[PDB]
Amino acid sequence: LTQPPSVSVAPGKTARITCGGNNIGSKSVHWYQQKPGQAPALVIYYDSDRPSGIPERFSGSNSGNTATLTISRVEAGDEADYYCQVWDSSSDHPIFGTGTKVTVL
Amino acid sequence: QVQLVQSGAEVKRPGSSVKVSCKASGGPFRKYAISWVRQAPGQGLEWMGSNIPVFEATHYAPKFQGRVTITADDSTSTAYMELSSLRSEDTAVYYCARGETVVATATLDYWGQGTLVTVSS
Amino acid sequence: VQLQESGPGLLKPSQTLSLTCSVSGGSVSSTTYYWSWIRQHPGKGLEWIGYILYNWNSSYNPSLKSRVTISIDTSKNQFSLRLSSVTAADTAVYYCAGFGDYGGNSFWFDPWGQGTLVTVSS
Amino acid sequence: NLCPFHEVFNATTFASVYAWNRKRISNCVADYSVIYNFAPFFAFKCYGVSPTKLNDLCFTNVYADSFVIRGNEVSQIAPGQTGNIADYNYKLPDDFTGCVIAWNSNKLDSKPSGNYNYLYRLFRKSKLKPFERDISTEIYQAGNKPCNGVAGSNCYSPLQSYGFRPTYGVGHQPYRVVVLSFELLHAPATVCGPK
Amino acid sequence: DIQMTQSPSSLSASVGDRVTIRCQASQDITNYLNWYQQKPGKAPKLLIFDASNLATGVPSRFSGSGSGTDFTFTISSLQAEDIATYFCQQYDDPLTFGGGTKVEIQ
Repeated sequence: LTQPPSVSVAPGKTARITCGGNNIGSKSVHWYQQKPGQAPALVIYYDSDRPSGIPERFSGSNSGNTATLTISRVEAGDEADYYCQVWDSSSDHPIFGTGTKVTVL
Repeated sequence: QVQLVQSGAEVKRPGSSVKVSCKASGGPFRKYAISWVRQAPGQGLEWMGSNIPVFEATHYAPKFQGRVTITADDSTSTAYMELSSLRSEDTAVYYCARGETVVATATLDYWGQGTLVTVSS
Repeated sequence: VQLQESGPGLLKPSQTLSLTCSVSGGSVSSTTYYWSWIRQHPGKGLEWIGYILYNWNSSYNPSLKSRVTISIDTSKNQFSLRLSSVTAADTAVYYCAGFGDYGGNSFWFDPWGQGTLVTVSS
Repeated sequence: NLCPFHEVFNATTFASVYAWNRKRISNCVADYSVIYNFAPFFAFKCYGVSPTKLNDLCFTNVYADSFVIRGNEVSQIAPGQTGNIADYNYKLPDDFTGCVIAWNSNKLDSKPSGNYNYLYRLFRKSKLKPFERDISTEIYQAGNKPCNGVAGSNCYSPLQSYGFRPTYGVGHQPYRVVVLSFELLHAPATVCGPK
Repeated sequence: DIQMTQSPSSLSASVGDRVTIRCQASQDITNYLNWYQQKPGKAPKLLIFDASNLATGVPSRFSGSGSGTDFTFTISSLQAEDIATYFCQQYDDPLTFGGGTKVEIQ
């Protein structure tokens, strides 16, 4: 259950955020958006579709042992931490990544 | 000796979805395995769809994969065909068919009376 | 279908009592939306503690499983947490969560309350 | 001496429809309090002999065993009806049977996101003879094509899981059910408790 | 699943003719073939199942052997009502059909 802890990017430049872990192509993923000062919200579920109120800029991808969200355009609104969630079917529990912070000028 | 009946003819507007049924007459409906087929007016027979008591309900043609789906009901002894989109080759007539295999979908001998399903402006 | 939360403002840095309170308003604490609590240390990521459904089937986190209980009720459509004997091991904000639409083999947490930040050891 | 008469209810798993967890004791001490230790019952009514007089009914066999059934179908445990559990899995003898007890196990055996350990078999061949095992789990051939250890249009799996999401309503729950026999037809007898 | 083909798709015959039809069966099977009637404008019907033995009470003039890759079927007499379209269908690929034959009365 691993990911890089932080990242930096120029505004308006598309950004990759990545979450590792063994055989995570077998299981699904759901990701969240934390800007400090409020609660997070869902941005991508089942690695393929987003709920209402979220534009097309977020498109999750799963490649074997890796997962990645792409950030087409970048502003201060989405300038936030992004979490990793994996649902377990063996011991039937949630599990989390420690998140990853984006940085602009 | 058991016969087989279904719905009538539909001239439903193309570019939409359609539904049709098939009603059994006797025997254990659930443990049998119903089949379905189309006859084109200008061509031969084309295969789709089956229901089974072990509940796969998915043996479809690759030509119609993701297009057709059986939604049969065991309680009313009725098999149900839908279609995703109405197109010109969907002007073919339809048939639900029955055999004496206890669970196999292999050999079929009984048929319905056919349904005239054509789409036009 | 939203959620609202409340809790204690500021207490001493070592005691046993700790309370939460929840209300749906737009939904009912009946079925298909199990109620869960989330913990996080400030300056650290999230950490799940427990989910509860109506007809028993209670479960908690393997860590800190010793003293954790959840009380639900439909007299006020409420549910609440009960953590005892806190010794400033972790102060947090303890958001509420629901599972939403149950699917095949995956679950995601939605929707969430505003969260109630509480001081060190309540 | 006593017997593990219904302390067997304090067990983790009642297998599936395949294994019945047959106990088949011959002599012990047991009485109605061992039945009445556990309150919540669903199908405590029994077809053979009324439980208001089960005391001093001493029969030199129990043939007692238990399994788990979906909550939608409970009534087929009765002798001689139509039901996949009672035509394809296990069909009760229709002449004389001891008793049946049913209860919920939503607390104990219903796990979220499914618990695929449980299972139920499917159609096979002719009608199932009453009170027999069908522990064979090999792939089913519908006919002609002999198949080879796969799944296809002819190669059919005889296995299907309950699933048991606890979010389901009164239709789908783990129902733990036990059946017992009380017949003697011979020389010896079991304990006559009240005396 | 197979590009199943019919050899040929149309036939010419007079009354009582010794007629014979071949359907190709590219995928190797072991008598996994059935034949089928279709009168134009009515429901279909079956003649022989498993390509070996007769079905229901149709006359014995309808016979075919097959047994392997080559699969053939004969009528040997065409008097009154046999004049219609014929099909053969495949087990191994689950449900697929032949090209269909159009015999005509000369």
